[PDB]
Amino acid sequence: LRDNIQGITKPAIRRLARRGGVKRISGLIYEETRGVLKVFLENVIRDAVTYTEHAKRKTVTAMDVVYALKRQGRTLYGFGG
Amino acid sequence: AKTRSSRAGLQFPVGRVHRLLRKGNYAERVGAGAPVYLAAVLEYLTAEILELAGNAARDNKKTRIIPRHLQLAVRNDEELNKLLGRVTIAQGGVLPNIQSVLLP
Amino acid sequence: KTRSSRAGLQFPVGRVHRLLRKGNYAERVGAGAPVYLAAVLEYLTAEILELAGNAARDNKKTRIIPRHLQLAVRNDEELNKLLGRVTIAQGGVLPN
Amino acid sequence: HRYRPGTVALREIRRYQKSTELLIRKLPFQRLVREIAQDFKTDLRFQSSAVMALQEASEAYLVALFEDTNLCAIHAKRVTIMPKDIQLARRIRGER
Amino acid sequence: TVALREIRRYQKSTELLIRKLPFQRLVREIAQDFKTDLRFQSSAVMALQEASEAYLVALFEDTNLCAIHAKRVTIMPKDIQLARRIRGER
Amino acid sequence: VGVNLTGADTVVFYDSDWNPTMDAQAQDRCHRIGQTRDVHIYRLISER
Amino acid sequence: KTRKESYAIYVYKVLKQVHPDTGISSKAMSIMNSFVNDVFERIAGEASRLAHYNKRSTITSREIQTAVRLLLPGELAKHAVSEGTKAVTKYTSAK
Amino acid sequence: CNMRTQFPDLRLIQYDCGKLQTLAVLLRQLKAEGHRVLIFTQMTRMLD
DNA sequence: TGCCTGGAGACTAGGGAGTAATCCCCTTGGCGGTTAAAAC
DNA sequence: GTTTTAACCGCCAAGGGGATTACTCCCTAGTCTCCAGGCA
Repeated sequence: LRDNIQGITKPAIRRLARRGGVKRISGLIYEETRGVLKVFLENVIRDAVTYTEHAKRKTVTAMDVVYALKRQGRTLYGFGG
Repeated sequence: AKTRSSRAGLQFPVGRVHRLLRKGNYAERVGAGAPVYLAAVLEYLTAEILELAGNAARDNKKTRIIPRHLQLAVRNDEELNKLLGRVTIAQGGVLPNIQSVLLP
Repeated sequence: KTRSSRAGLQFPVGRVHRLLRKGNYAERVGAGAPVYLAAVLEYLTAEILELAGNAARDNKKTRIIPRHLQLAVRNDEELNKLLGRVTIAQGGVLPN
Repeated sequence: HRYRPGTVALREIRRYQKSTELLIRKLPFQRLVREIAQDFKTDLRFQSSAVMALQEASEAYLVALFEDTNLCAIHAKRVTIMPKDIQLARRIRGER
Repeated sequence: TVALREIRRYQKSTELLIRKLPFQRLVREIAQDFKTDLRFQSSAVMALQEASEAYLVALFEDTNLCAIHAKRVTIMPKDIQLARRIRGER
Repeated sequence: VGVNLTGADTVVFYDSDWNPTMDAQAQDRCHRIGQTRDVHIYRLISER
Repeated sequence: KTRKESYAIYVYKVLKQVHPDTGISSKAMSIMNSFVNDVFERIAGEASRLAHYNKRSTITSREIQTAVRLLLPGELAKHAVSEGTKAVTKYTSAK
Repeated sequence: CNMRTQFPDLRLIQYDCGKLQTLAVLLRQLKAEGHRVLIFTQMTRMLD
């Protein structure tokens, strides 16, 4: 597993922008968005892994991600709790 | 045997709310009317959000409420939008909003 | 023999234990939880106080004033993140 | 026949705002999540629900960030979104 | 020239920029609607002034960033509107 | 199944498949109709 | 095979009270359950903090009323307080 | 060149696999008798 | 400086390990197509 | 508009996890009494 940030695809970022209402997109937006998503995922996943490690588990459950997001201030509905 | 929800006239469980308040470590003691008040407030908020969700569902010629309807209901009502400002609804989408300058 | 001295700390492990018990955090508080909490609080206090004292030395002063604490918090990135949503009375803001 | 620039973009804007489906392929996101997590702890297994929750949160975050970026672009009298727009949105939001 | 000197002077200082008596009158006027015959501790009004001035300085910084992004030095009300809209306080 | 390798007359299986049907298809690649020579199948197996 | 307490039946009852004809899906019901749990946690925590500030050892109707006033926006808070006081008055009258 | 870099002998490919030795014998016999051989393997690296 | 309050000193019941069992469920290399999102 | 390729299904193998629910049981907290010293 290496260089997986390229999995966030240019059409995918374009689709997300279109959902956000963007009409025209510069060519340098894709790298910036990849970096921003990398940072956000790093924070959320670190918190979730801490929660899973506290329970002496080896599987990251959806409840752990929900707790991590709630701690970050981004409470998510529909996945329990 | 008559339930406390029946006495209070509510649909949400007063007994369950009382047990949750006692077991949640909020205070040493929990008053008798606290579960009733909390259940009433929860029922009112559920009624508001469900009324708006059902109104959204009827506009789409659909009988069952899907999460998109709940998202539309929450975001279209300013007070509920403020209440659930930092909340993400799974499979909720976003409101249709295209800025005026972008239109031809 | 003091429990704080037994743990080798300066903060009141006994007071921290009483606050954890009286507070409604849990129905049971372990023996090592107050010691750990006191150690963490003491380390954070020592860090912010060292930075504030360095700021006071840089200003040719002998007392830590709220301005020195503000400068110490905002200059250290980790402490700035920890106290990001915190306003310090009579502290001002960083030069720019 | 050839649509003038901007018409297809608005059409797909309307299409993607009508729907609620996820916009990122699930397998690339799963690999990205596993790649990010292996640094923090090796031999970690992700439930499918956890990955779906992460994807939903990330997509919502990116959509809101793009809304802020588009508002930044309309400010300063533009239509295209540029990296400076994302940077300004993030800085005003309190990130970085 | 004078603007930069004024910036440095107020940037180094820590005293409250808003006058105390007008702010106390404003606080009491705002509180009048919520409850009648309200008494205020002096520390309460000082805390309100500290919070309000910190909030305004942070907002002005975000609006300056918004103005610079528009290739302008002057700050305009649209900058305040965008700062609050992006921050989420709208 | 569209490959018509009737030119050869010997098949050597370097390794054996778990499914004998796949080996049968590999053999039939050369043993099919229209082939005018005897076909010999050699299977190589490592001892123990 | 274990009990999992949820507000599904109560949310369905309230939905039938409001819209006798409409229904609700599993994801929407999960979202509603999460919303009820979140609002319950908010109000309970605010009430606990209010009790702690005033050096009170109990959570009463006053604490939850103040919590609802603090949390909910204007019209929502006013109607919620009306509903709660109606509920508590009826509960006391029924004894 | 010989004093500058040393490559593994191509002979050691057959020496490291008994299948290759047996297949060398079998293929030499088959070419002597005048046949054509199909070699089937499950792995493409084995093809290399 | 005069306290309250944190600290020994004895019981005591239960929360939280250990320890099965027990049920659920894929798990992973290398292969071979084959479309529809990407890429150009 | 034209070309690439990578999600994704299928395979073929032998059993292993790895979170859950019941028993037991034993440290370890809580509760109470008394006291002196830490601190406001």
